[PDB]
Amino acid sequence: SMEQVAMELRLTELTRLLRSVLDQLQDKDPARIFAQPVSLKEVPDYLDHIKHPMDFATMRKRLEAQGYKNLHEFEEDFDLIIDNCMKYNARDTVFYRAAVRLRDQGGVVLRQARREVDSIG
Repeated sequence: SMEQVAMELRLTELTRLLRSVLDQLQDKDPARIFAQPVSLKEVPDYLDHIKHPMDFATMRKRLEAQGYKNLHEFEEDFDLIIDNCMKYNARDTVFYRAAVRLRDQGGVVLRQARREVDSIG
């Protein structure tokens, strides 16, 4: 149909917007602490602690498969990165502190992306 195609143009545009948003969030992690999944070779017990692991490479795979239907789903994944980190790592660690900074600096980006998604539809 002509409709399914119009839909597909929107999703493709959402994917385009979310790609830019993801790039902006990941620039707030210059140490690349959240770039890749936590290694299960190097942290073998990780899944006993964290039931739903997330990282920026994994979000990118989903993004490029146009696997995010709305901003809410995207945000859910970004919040997993931060929240997983703040549970697994203690307050006095470079990892916890990196998550706090990512959360705080990401808020600004996410606030404007919400306005843009509502605005552009």
